[PDB]
Amino acid sequence: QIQLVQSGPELKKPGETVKISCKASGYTFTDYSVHWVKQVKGLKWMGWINTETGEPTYADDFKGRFAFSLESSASTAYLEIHNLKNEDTATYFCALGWLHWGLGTTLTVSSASTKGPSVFPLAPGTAALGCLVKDYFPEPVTVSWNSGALTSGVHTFPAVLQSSGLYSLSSVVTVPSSSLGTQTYICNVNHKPSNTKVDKRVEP
Amino acid sequence: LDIQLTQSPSSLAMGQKVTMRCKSSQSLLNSRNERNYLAWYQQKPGQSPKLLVYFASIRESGVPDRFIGSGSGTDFTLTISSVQAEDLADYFCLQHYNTPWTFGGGTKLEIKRTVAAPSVFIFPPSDEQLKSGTASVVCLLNNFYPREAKVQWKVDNALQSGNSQESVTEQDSKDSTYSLSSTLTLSKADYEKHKVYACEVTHQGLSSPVTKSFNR
Amino acid sequence: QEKNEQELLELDKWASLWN
Repeated sequence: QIQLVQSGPELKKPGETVKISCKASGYTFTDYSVHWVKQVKGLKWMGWINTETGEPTYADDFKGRFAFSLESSASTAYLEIHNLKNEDTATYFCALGWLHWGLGTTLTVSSASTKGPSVFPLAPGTAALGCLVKDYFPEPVTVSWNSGALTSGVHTFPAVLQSSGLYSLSSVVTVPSSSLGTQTYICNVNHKPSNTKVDKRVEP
Repeated sequence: LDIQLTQSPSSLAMGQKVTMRCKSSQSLLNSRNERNYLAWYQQKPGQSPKLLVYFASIRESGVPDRFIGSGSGTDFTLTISSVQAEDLADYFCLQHYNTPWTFGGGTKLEIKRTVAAPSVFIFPPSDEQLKSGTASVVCLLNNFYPREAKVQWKVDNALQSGNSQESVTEQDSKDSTYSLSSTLTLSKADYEKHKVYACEVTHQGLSSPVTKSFNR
Repeated sequence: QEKNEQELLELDKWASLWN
């Protein structure tokens, strides 16, 4: 009967400030501490707020830029982060102590502007082929092959954040060498944040 | 005086019984109420942690009884009596005895299968990307098991460090294998200073390293 | 009896969560 509802995904630029909320229900809000946890790839405890006195308590690595606050009458807790940094990129959870975790709020901090990917071919018994989906922002990108018709032996990799600050990923697939002359292979790439769609025919 | 938790193994492979452990650097036993301040959670990608067991050995309501926590003081275990497909996930322990709260490194539950060598492919940069002043070389390691794998880039037989990124898929829905891409990124200017491009793969299913290469 | 024990367990649970 306990629920913790958190605010939606955030996309911020370095130096800005973000405010994340955690709305509690099903219990006496002011009796139990709310904790905050950061997950990037492991979990980092950020501290807790006393829901009775309002007093916040910060873990060592979270001292200067982080503020825990409340609206007790509204059964809501807040995490405010100022002077945002790239490495603030993460999922943030509020928790009712150890008993119950919020759904989490993903925060992405980047100076990058929205940009569609360039799509390059990975040419060409078994042959491998694929599409390199390079330099896009923000996530996500989705890839299919032959409009969803080909899924066997298709591997679409999780994106990596490059040195440039832009994402890149690849999608690959293995086929018989024999079919290369006769079968058509097209990767369908969708990056909705830029309304970019690309169909890239992949040839030997 | 931050409490340390060491969780093992980092991964295990299952409908049999599995065990994961958590060792605390300090006792988590509260003399006052005799409870151990340690909880176990399950968490699946994109999702938030779900409490399985609290006070070391108490199952949370509704949690299937195939899940069993035990232990006291500094030694704790989580057992899954009989692994189901819905139980494939990450699991971690949490100590809430003292602040700062601290977490185990996690244990990932995957499906066991036979050893499978990876098939290896190397991909030169397309001519179109070269037009734009950067070259991406791709090495694919396809459908292998187990997940552990080593990739090394060699340009003109020189060993490459710091200039590649790897990415890996989750266990394949059909054959329980893994795939892995490694991508070497450099300026067309540095690219065009060299001739032979190779990636060296090391894997349990391979009696010795496999190399794939090409030259401009 | 075992009802006391279960009630106790919930009280310990929530006590551990108190400000």
